Amino acid sequence: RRDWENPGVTQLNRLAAHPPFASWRNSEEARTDRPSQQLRSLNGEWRFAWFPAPEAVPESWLECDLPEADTVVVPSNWQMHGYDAPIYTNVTYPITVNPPFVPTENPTGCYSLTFNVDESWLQEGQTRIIFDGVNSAFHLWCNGRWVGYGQDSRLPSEFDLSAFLRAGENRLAVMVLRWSDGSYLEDQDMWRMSGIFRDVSLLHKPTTQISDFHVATRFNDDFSRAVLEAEVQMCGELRDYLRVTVSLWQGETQVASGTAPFGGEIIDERGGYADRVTLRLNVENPKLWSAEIPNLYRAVVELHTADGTLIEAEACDVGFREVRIENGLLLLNGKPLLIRGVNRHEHHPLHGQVMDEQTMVQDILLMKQNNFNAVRCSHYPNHPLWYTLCDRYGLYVVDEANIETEGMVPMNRLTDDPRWLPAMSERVTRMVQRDRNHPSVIIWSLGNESGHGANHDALYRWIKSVDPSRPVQYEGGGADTTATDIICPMYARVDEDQPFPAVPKWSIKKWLSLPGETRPLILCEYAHAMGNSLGGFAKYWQAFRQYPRLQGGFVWDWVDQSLIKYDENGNPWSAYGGDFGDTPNDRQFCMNGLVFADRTPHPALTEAKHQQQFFQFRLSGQTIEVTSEYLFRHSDNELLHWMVALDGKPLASGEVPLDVAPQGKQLIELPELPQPESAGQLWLTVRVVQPNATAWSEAGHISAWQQWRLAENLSVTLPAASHAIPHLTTSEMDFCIELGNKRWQFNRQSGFLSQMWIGDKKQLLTPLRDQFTRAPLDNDIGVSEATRIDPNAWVERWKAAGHYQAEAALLQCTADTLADAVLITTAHAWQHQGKTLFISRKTYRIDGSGQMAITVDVEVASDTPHPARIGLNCQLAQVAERVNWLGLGPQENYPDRLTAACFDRWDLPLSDMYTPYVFPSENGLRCGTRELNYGPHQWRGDFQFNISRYSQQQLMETSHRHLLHAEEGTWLNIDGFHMGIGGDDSWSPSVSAEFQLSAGRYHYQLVWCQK
Amino acid sequence: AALLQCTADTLADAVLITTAHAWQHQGKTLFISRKTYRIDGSGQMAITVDVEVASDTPHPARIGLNCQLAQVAERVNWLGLGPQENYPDRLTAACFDRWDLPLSDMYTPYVFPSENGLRCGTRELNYGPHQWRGDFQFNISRYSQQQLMETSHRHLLHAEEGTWLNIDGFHMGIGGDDSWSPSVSAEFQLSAGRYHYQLVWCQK
Ligand SMILES: OC[C@H]1O[C@@H](O)[C@H](O)[C@@H](O)[C@H]1O
Ligand SMILES: OC[C@H]1O[C@@H](O)[C@H](O)[C@@H](O)[C@H]1O
Ligand SMILES: [Mg+2]
Ligand SMILES: [Mg+2]
Ligand SMILES: [Mg+2]
Ligand code: NA
Ligand code: NA
Ligand code: NA
Ligand code: NA
Repeated sequence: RRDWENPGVTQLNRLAAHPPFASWRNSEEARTDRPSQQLRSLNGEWRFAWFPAPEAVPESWLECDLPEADTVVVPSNWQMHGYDAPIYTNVTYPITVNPPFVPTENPTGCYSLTFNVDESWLQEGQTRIIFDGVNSAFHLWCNGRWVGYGQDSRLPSEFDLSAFLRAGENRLAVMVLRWSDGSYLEDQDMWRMSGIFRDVSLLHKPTTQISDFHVATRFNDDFSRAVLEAEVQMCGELRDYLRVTVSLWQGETQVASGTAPFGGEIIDERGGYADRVTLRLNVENPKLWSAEIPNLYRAVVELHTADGTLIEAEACDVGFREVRIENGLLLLNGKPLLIRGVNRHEHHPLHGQVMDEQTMVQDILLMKQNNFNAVRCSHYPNHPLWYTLCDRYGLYVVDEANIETEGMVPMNRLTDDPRWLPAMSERVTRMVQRDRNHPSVIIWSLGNESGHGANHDALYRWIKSVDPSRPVQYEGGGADTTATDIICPMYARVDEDQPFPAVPKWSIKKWLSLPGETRPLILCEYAHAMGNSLGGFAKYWQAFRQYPRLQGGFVWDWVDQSLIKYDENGNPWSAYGGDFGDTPNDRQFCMNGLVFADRTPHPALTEAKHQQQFFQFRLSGQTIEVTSEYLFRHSDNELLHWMVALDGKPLASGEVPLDVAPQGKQLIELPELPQPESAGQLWLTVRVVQPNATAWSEAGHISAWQQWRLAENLSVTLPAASHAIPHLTTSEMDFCIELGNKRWQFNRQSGFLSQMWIGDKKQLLTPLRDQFTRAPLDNDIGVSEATRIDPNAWVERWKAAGHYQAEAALLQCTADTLADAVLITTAHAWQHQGKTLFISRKTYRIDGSGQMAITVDVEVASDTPHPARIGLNCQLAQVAERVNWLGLGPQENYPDRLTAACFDRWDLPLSDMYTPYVFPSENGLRCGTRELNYGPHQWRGDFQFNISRYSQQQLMETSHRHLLHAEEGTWLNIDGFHMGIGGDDSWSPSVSAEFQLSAGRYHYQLVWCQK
Repeated sequence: AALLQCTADTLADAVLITTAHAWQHQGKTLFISRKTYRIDGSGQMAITVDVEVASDTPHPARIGLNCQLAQVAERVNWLGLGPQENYPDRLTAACFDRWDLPLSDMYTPYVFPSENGLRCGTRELNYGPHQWRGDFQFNISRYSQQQLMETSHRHLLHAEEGTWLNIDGFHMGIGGDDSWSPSVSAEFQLSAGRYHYQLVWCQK
């Protein structure tokens, strides 16, 4: 009687969902949130055996352990144990789309556990087992006898084992099916795994117990008073001597407390709930909760007798906060929020989708450290501990039901079918009943990518009836449907409309003012951070700050979903789509994070931190104006740190303490700054510093910064002409310039500098040539594949145009002698099938001081896709340990993603000039560089550059960063101009026009020499 | 305009004059203009300009060259944006083509005299025996920028000897969102710091 193929059966004998319980038998333990004797963990070593289908599971297993089984750790994903491969598919379902049927060959994981139960647990009360997460459906047996069934991989399933357990040894048999009808609602773009991946527990409750409690906090207009309302429901024998006492604790203090017997108010003609009671406590001047200041209280619910005997007690942290959308704005405690959020999948590079406290806290610290204040549980309820952490550390959470069917056609084929209303209903209602008490949860989401069906509207209204305290949102069907309180598009651009039929993505600014529209707009996903991305990120924030109703969004996404594999030698490397024999697979589309699977920041994370600062600065002569973007806190743990520097050389500095009220401003008068003398550019740089360490930050943590170009002094005193003069030698094949020790050679057959010498030492391994292409970035490739080509993607437009295989034809190559320098003039014409794509005219001027002045002037056909770049490149022979440059840094920065970078003198090891993106591509570029120093070399001008041991060619031919091999020497890419990286989304041209090399005619000048 | 350098060299087929000036005011160096004139066998002068602008001096109204020509022709022919006066931030209506008009139509009789008649995106300009080629903007009339800024009414303007030529490699926008406060959009402000344009002067 196949239950995994019937959307009408989502469980069998499963107990009701509810807030986190622990059944303390001591109120003091409850208040202090200390471990509970009535809550045992069944985590550890279990017995596991894999099978090709449930029909292959031998009966013996139900009562007797299979010897063929192995001992494995639980929770875990059997794919991670190597029992079968984890699949990575984006939209296209991993199985054949034929609801509600699943493959006959359904990987079945057989988990078993022998453990014993204290005799005292069976002498009284209720003993139940709790599975926080089983992917994707499963049957449970206790001591050979069958208990129940459950579906929905992201919420806990609980069963009453009281009548199955015996004192002493007991055995659990858990048959977990990888696929099930529930899989139709679990089509998220992530690795497709299975098994018991979340904690297993054993909870003992009294017979007469607390079965549920709801905490609510309502305030007066100025939040000076608040009423805490606690609705409590019980089970078991009802008796008058029964009582419930809800007490509110602020630390060791008891702010309020109320006691009352069961018996609710009259609700209808039949009376009221005799098995419930509501307590209402008053609270004067409550400490409000926010991501800024996570002020919490402790609510302790006690079930006892009138004579004072405790029966059992439950509790939870309470955060006094009011969330409401009013007059088009999302208000948190009366103030309009600006969501600096990010989407976060529960992913571990080694543990699969199994979460642990440590990984969680880590992520949370990183997030807050990079100025994030909100997170979206994309796309399913998260592990229970997570909400607890966000509560205490301070993070606005979007709790999202486990429902995605993006693979269906049309997308709402299931969500609009009343036959599936039941399955969906439970994934929404059970989430609410579980997490509704967490203050960090400020918004409820109905799921992800599932079109817009009636079911969504029905469930939308349910939440609104059940819990008025939180707004509901859903992006399906166009982001502004009748099923959402917030216009929550995903990847809708700032100024550009994407008029798709039925579900267009309007410019977020245009969206707010559409006729009739009045809701607040917060993108549920934006700034696809896939690889070298996040370009144009600053534009979003510029807009968020200017438009009251543009209240932020959630970046996509937090961490790369890469898994660790090992080569023959036993070395670890990051793997993605297909790397497990999984097929069909979606390449590297599972890696869209701001950090690598091991939580190592990507360059882009830094840009995010900067744009999401909570302190804005403006400069007016001598005064720096600091404006606070906080809504509640005062800048009581910050001090401004300034410093003036002439092209890297510091001159003055100081530090003023910050005393800014939320929303307020503070003026800082810098002392008569040092009057520069030497030629150069003076740069004022301010940094906000947190002197004291917090719960999430180290001491001296930097929360914000900003630069300003002070005065400038154009150098007029041109160089003192040296008396030496370069000598020009002429072959029929070469032009050789010699000066003292240095030797220059221009191959008259190419028109390029083929070699240089500093003594009997060669300097180049590859001629110094022009370059107009780049190792395609993920954003340049989009969804274009080997067999399926997307002619629109930048990479394809370039390929087709012939940029990647252009033959450089020589038009001219002459040499002349001047009063004090040799002058080589070149001129090339890159073409493809006749079409002249680029023309590069240059003039090299080597003078007495031994400096080579390269002047380039390029032309680009006004009918050939704009080049990825316009510069020069060559393979240097040396391999130095450091790289020093005066320009934007220290981290990788590109035209459309360089706001965070600062202008100064930077020095780093050659390796840090290379960004280890799992999928290799153009990287490590640094813009606005006036001086570059590598080995004996020094390049001067106003260029961009990237320097590493990998050629653009290798990079574009290599698929994984671990297959990259260092090459002889160091590859230098010096660009006069570089196209933006884009990133508004990674599946369609997303580079803003102002960042496209389209000028037609470009000009840059370089000065090569020996330092 | 202080002279920093002015040298001449001989090449395999052309003379090469290199200049470099530093416009200042009370010590402060406002602009630096490096140029190289290349007159070759075909008798064409190739002027290559490379200007620098102090990143702390109000963005210049323009970046070009000018001189008072001796001739006074009846027509003006150019390949670029026209036929009417057009500026960077107000040239959408103009079309690219070959335009020919009488010298007078290259002057806009605004009652209150000011910079006028500019034409952007010009690749070829023909006046009298002259022809200028490149990718510049220009305005050509019988009134000097100086007279124009010293004169209050268009009827007090007197034609001057010859024809004044203003060839800009870059011209700041005219603005107009309102006429009582800076109204020129940032993208139209000569702020790049370093500019570069090239011209070819010759006889048609
Ligand atoms: O990067 C692709 C993304 O597309 C979004 O629409 C979806 O909600 C995400 O879960 C992910 O699939
Ligand atoms: O989620 C929105 C989009 O995400 C992309 O990754 C996918 O290739 C598209 O087909 C669409 O699903
Ligand atoms: Mg079922
Ligand atoms: Mg998806
Ligand atoms: Mg900025
Ligand atoms: Na806003
Ligand atoms: Na993705
Ligand atoms: Na402070
Ligand atoms: Na005037």
